[PDB]
Amino acid sequence: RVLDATQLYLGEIGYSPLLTAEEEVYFARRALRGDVASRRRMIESNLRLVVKIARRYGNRGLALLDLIEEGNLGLIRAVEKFDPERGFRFSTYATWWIRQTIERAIMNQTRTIRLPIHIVKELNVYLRTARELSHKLDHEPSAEEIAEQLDKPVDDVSRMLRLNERITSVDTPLGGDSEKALLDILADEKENGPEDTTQDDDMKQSIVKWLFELNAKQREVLARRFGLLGYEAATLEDVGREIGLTRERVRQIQVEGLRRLREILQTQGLNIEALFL
Amino acid sequence: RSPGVFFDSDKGKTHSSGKVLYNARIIPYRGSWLDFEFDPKDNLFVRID
Amino acid sequence: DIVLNPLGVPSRMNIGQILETHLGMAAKGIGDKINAMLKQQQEVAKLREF
Amino acid sequence: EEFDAIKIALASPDMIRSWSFGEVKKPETINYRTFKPERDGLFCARIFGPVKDYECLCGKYKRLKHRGVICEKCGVEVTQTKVRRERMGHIELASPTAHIWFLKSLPSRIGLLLDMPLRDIERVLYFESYVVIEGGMTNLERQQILTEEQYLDALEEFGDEFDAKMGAEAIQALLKSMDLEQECEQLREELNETNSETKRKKLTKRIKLLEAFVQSGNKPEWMILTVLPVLPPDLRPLVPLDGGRFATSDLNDLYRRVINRNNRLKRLLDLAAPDIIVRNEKRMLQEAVDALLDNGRRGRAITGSNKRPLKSLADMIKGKQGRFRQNLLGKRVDYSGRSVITVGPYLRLHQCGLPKKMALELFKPFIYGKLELRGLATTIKAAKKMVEREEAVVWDILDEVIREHPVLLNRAPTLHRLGIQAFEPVLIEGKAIQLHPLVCAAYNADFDGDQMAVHVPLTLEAQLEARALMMSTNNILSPANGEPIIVPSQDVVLGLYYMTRDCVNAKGEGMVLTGPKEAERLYRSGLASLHARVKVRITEYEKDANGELVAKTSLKDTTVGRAILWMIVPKGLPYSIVNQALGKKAISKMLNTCYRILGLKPTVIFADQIMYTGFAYAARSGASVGIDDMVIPEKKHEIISEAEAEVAEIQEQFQSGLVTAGERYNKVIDIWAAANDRVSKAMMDNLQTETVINRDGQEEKQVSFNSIYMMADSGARGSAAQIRQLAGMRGLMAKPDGSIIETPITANFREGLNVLQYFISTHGARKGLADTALKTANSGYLTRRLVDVAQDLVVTEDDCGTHEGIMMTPVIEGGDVKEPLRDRVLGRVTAEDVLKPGTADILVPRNTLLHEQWCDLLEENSVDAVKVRSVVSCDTDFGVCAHCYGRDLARGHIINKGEAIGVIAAQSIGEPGTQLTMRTFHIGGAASRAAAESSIQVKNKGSIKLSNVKSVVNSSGKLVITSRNTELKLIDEFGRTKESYKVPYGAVLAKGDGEQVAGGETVANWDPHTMPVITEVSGFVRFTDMIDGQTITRQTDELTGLSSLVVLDSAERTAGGKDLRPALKIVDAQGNDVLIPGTDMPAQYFLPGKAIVQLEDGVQISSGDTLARIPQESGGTKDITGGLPRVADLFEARRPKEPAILAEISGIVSFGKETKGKRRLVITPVDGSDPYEEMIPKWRQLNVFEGERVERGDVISDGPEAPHDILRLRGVHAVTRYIVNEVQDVYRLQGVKINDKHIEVIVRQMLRKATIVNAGSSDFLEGEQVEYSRVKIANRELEANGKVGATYSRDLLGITKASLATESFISAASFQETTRVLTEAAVAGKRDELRGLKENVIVGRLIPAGTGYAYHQDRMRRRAAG
Amino acid sequence: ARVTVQDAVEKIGNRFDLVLVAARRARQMQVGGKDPLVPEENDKTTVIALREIEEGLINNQILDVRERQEQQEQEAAEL
Amino acid sequence: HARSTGSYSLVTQQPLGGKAQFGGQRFGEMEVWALEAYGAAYTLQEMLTVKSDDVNGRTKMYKNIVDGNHQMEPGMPESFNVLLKEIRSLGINIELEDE
Amino acid sequence: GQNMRVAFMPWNGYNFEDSILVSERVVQEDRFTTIHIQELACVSRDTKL
DNA sequence: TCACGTATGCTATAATGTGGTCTGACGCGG
DNA sequence: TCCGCGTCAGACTCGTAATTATAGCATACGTGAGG
RNA sequence: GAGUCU
Ligand SMILES: [Mg+2]
Ligand SMILES: [Mg+2]
Ligand SMILES: [Zn+2]
Ligand SMILES: [Zn+2]
Repeated sequence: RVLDATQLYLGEIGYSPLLTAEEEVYFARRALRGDVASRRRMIESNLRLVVKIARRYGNRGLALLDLIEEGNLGLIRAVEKFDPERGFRFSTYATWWIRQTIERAIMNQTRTIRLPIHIVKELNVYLRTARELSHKLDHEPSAEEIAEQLDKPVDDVSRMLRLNERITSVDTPLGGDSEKALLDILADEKENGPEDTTQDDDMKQSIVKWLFELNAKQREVLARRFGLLGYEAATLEDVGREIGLTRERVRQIQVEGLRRLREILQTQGLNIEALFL
Repeated sequence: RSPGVFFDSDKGKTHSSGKVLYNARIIPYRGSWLDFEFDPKDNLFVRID
Repeated sequence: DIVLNPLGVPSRMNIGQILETHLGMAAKGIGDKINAMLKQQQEVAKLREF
Repeated sequence: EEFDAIKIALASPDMIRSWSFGEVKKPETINYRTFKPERDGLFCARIFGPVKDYECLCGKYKRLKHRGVICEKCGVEVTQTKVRRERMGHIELASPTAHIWFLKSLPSRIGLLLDMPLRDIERVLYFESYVVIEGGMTNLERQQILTEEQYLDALEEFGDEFDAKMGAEAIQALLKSMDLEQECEQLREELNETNSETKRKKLTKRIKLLEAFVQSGNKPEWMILTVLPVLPPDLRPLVPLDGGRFATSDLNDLYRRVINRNNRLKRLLDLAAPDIIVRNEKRMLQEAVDALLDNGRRGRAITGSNKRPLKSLADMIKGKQGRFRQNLLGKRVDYSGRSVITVGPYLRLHQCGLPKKMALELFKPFIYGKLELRGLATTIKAAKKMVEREEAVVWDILDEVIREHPVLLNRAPTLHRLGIQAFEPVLIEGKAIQLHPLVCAAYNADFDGDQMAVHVPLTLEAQLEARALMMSTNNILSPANGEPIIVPSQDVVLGLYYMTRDCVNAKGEGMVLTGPKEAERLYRSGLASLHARVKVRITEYEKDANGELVAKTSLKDTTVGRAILWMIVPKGLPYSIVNQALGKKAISKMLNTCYRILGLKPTVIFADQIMYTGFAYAARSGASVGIDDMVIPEKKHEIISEAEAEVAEIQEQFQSGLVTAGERYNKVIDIWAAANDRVSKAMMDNLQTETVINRDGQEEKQVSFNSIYMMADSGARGSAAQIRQLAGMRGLMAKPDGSIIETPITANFREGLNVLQYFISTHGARKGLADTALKTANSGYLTRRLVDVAQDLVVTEDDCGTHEGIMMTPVIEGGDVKEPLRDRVLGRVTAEDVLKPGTADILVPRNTLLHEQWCDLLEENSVDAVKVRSVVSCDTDFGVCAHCYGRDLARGHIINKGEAIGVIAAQSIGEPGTQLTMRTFHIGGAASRAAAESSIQVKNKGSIKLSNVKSVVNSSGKLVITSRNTELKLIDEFGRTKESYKVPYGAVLAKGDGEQVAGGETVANWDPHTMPVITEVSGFVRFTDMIDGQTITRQTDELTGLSSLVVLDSAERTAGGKDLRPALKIVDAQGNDVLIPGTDMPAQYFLPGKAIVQLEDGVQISSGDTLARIPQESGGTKDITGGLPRVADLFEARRPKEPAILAEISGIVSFGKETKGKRRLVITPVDGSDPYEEMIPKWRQLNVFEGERVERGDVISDGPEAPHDILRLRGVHAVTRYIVNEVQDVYRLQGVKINDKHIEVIVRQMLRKATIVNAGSSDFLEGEQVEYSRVKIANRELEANGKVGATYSRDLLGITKASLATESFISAASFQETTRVLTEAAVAGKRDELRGLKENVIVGRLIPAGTGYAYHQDRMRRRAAG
Repeated sequence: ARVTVQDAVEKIGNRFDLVLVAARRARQMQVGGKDPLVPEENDKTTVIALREIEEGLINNQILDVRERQEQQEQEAAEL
Repeated sequence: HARSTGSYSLVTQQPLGGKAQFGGQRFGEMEVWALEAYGAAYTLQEMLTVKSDDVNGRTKMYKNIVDGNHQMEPGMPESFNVLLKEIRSLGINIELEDE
Repeated sequence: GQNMRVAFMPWNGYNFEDSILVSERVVQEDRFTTIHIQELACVSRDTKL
């Protein structure tokens, strides 16, 4: 017995009929015409090719059994669109699909934030340029050495190189054996702490009382414009919908409410004190 | 630990009787280990890695 | 300059600190004699002997 | 929010979808350019919620104007971002996948329930072989595996006649088809015929599961998952590092593997691909789900980028860094800081120096609150800036908040409760915390750079809890031992020592002073030394029979300094207390005396004043340390040259081949170890009484005022041990092994060690510091085990009404009485009416505290042993009663209802283990055993009283003892035990049993480094199973040729002579056996391993001759490290390798039949005519000689007792006394003081469960172990109402098992074994009703004990009433 | 009361029920604004409560008497 | 080092660690057993809820203390809420059966 | 470090547990005063905005 | 109906079973 | 008797941020603006 | 990973 997933699938595909020249054409003749038996025993037989192609395409993004799975999917489209009428062989044609289906599916899954086809192939242009620049500039190539080789924007070379930077995980320890990781340092800035929470309770409870303080028509017009007491933040012209119905008298009364309130902050002890804030 | 051969023995860690099982380890700088070891019944045994 | 706890010695069994103290005192005693002879300005032959 | 309990069950596929708010159908996270949740991705906004508060993705609906609005465009609910940590999701797996916790977590659960091996199930999962689900014709058996070839057989022959399938689908259909009701009945009815042990064990566990599976509402289907739930995004966040880099949890990486393989599987099923491809994908799906749930369990864990494995879900639950131990049974805390601590010798005992800027940041909210009240700040933002500028007004208000507002101070490690104490803060100038010197002992805090944590008790309850419970002044006595932890040390002891001690004449001897104030007048005026013998008038108040103090004036002959110290002494203590020269041991008794006479207030002020004067007079003294202060004896080089010659003599005899290697090793160590004693006694004699002074008479002598001597004599710091290394001889150093190096260091630290002496010293140095780093954690793990078992136990009731208790004889061990009855019995309710010798008037009532007053009366009347109410004997179901526990040792008065005793007990046991592992390890350099117990000398005259002794007279004319556990008493005039010894086997007694001896007589004598085997009969020696080479070996000399035989054990023995026992058979002149007097035993002494024999075959012997000499090599210095494992084993209730055999039922013995050497005992009791049979090994020489009236629990084999056998045969009080005595002996060897009641607490938790023998009138019936408390609550209603009485047997448990046996699964999953606890609770559908402390600590509730005790019981009446 | 809370414990009994009574009375002076029986002497509401317990003015039973007095007086203005 | 109120961790919602981060002090199970043993359950609950996770507790209590009122208005730690979802994501039904 | 006049004698418990009492004169001489050079960086990065 | 970013598609020489650490301990089941 | 699994003290300070490799171009697919 | 108190 062997209870590992890999060496079991490998045992199965082993006892598989290795096809010859017009054996491929004989089955694929009835495969394109549509045959139950042909599709399977063509695909079943040619799994041995997929493994070898996937073996070289490893240690790059997925493990191994992952490349075989997406490799087997390329072998199936090789069988659907093979032409036995053409004198050329299947192992030639299918090698194009299995190298292709693995290459193109790796680009998507290998990256945690999904990186698209254009930006990845953009990037590979810059990467292979870098290796040739590097042999003759000893030190790694700069983003301007790469941009100036292709005569393309430094922003565009920096943009794509910036997307290559890999993602560190939160459960990675800085300590070693078992000290602390990155969650143990990183703050939740979205939830504000008691000091910050109570400050807007105190700022806005201070203001609920400063509303009752100013004149009845001045705290009506000023509050409902900014959307403090009303439902919607309106403008000088839009306060006319309510009862104001004025453009000059609304603007005089808005600023009249703020001027009496500016001297309420000069006397209570803020004004220039709370100007820095 | 220096490479070479080194002879060692579990005293009474191996087994209940406390049979001192003698052993050997051929330790290379690169490549697989070679262990020779006794058993309670004094049969010789070989294990790689 | 510093006042240390004598009870921080017998437990610790580090007697070298006391031998260091006694000798360090002796060494300064020579320094303070030479300092006195240089302040007094006695003689090059006298500094040579001591 | 508030609730009653929590319940665990398996998640139904239906149930998983209820929690989900959308299916994650893609492994995408975010768009790389416009950073947003992707379309049905892992961080989808449409499923889990919006990133900002009340904002959809597209941004159509913003703020609370749109309250409960789901955007039609992006599809996102306008709600709080809070919803993203709360809403879950799901994945519809195209194919079923087994849940690893209900598969790998043994017992297998899915396998135990199917009665099918785990191996067989895994073959089906990874698609190696088909399993038959329901074989139509029973040609094919159910649960039978068919190989891929064997499936092809049935397929052509039968076809539809059988339904055998493969993969997780097959195991799920296999779990679906099985009927719990029908199989459970069958298992019951077919257990009748066989009835063995392991069948009835496993078949009964299968019944228990099947029944619990039904009653839990769980289906076996759900062991296999068809649906996979998803964790909410905020709990596995993708957030940005400050720089452009991002970071994500390892769960996102495991979810992605699962979704990729599930979506691809759906595609390959859509493509109707061959099964070979589909199987690979189903294996990979099982692998990714198994990796998600528990990564490293089924196979090698899946590693990410770092080479380390991805952290799974199970990992964030399980063990140390799991939620339980790190983020739930313990927390990071607001209003906290720390710093480097430093002295405050000016401070009072209720105070501590708290830095300005620390206290400012600590008390920020209270300052903003005062600033608004006094009208200085309008708003909080305004108040924030006033404090940030550190305005002058702010310091004044800070000063106002802090008065009468206590602060908590903590040190690592927190070993016992006194590791945290409350103080009144004193604002200080610097940045360093000032700690009161007297509380330094509780913290174990030295000022060589310790740091201490600061906590603000914010709430008023917390201010009152700080001041009433945790204040430093309330916490004086140790809760471990009723003795003060607040005790002066270092300078303070040396100062009072220097003050009190006298000196010859001195300045102004034999003067006459008006009072203690005129004594201070002559000392400060410069006319008398503190050491002048003077008559002084002093007026002592001594307390009357009533509360009133009686005043008495008298001339006292004391020194000037002693008169001055009386000024500190409060009125109530006699002047006799300051009349002696005071050391640390005496000063501790002063505050203990004062605590019991006066109260708390007087002691706190007295303790302070002692500290003040002690420091100040230490400073006056100018005590110092020079090289000349380390006097060496003039006769050191003399002692060494003599002792050198003695050791050279044994090594020269070893070269001849007279003495062996092991013998010389023990013999040489004894010579050097007595030489170190000789040099040290010379040193201390030429150091202590070295001052020879001229008095105004002529010449006399007194104790030396050598500075170092005073420092070790007073006990301020160091001891005679340390002075050896300084001035005398360094001694035997210990090997890193523990065994002692044969060459000791002759030199001392004044003289200096040479190159080699240092190199030898370093062996011991490193091994000590090594235990300080490593072995501390075995000890600290004991603390943890102890706490988890005793946790829940609290004083519930005032008085249980139980009559029972443990009889406490005084620990009189090894000449000097080690622990009086008074000490052991103090602060304990008298169980039974315990009167005076003449039983004709009761002396002490039954339900009454033992105050020091009553304990003194016990010594007057000479009460010998006293039955005392114990924690173990309490009949409280709920917890323990106040009476059974007794006095709170920390408080010196009756324990309160509500106090948590379990935790206090664990801590007292755990702490000295843990702290002593760091103590004599940093401080240890050397080894100091002296195990050379050659001979007992009796000290008082007495009659010799041996017990458990069977001796035989020898040719010489000496009473030789042929029993292992012989004890020797010392009986006085009236007839009571004063001294007690252990007389060993093969020892020669001076006088036999009953004979009178004088004082200072050798009453017994023997050889320590050898355990002889002595005969009971006379005649010749026969060699049986002593074949040379197989069992024994042989070595000879020259001219004549003396040969010795050495018995090999199973280690140095071949497989040939394994079943041969080597023994020296006795025979007569004819050649026949010699019967041992009055028994049918032919004489045969079995020699064990390593046994050296000098008598060869055919040698004449008398009774009492030594046949063989078993070596006794144990030269390890027993520190905490060598004894602590014994403690752990005792608390964990391990049977030893060779349990001693005990009689199960009282009655008449008859020996029976035999199995090739192995004995049988068909014992038929007098009343119980039915027999009890039990097999006995061959080599066990038995103590009992058969045909005799043996009772329950009589030692048949000599050897160590299983605690299980003690409880089984001789009840609870027996096993309690075994554990307390055995454990306590180990701490007594190290001088650790732990009250018996604390061990009794834990033993009570060990005696928690009980197995039900006879059937009940509920559903206990038979074999089911349930808790003691539960079966008794049933028996209360059964004894009155009637029906079948449930017979019982109390069972013993180890700590680690008793902790896991608790019904609270949250207590169990928080201790250890998190993975197992959760699954067994999930399958039983258990509900934890949050009983104990752990549970409420977890949920963040009020403790159901201590101050909250009142509150929790008030909720419990709300639950009863309606 | 100031350092030492032994006198307050001797008056009630339980160290725990002392903290419960002292906190109840502390909360009355903290929010309700009840007037202190002992001279303030410039101490925190916590210590006032302890002083009042030490002297035997505040107690579990006395506090229930005085709560029933204020409660039932308002109940009688209703009825 | 000293801290009253500061940043909170992302998942656990507990205070940060270290002066490097301006963090609160660790109240370990060792330190929990000390207040357990005394009886001071309010002191402990304070440190388990309003000083730690309890999100309503910490902001509410800060406001109580500026209003002068030293009131315990507690709740349930977010770390327990996390334990619930972590156990539910394992495929284990853990629900709160109430009074 | 620096060598200095040290006296071994207790002093009002200000040298309690190896706690140390130093003259103002050592602090006045600035002889145990240490220099601490400290490096703080200011980075202009590129955000989305 | 283009503009734009994103995705799907196809390439016929033959090619057809894979390839990091090597050491803990003491206990307690099945 | 042998293999597997489970435990293994408590806080603090600092410190840094790693790597690879995926061809090339043509029609199709979706949303958003302008005639 | 290099330390500090036990
Ligand atoms: Mg110390
Ligand atoms: Mg220290
Ligand atoms: Zn929207
Ligand atoms: Zn009781």
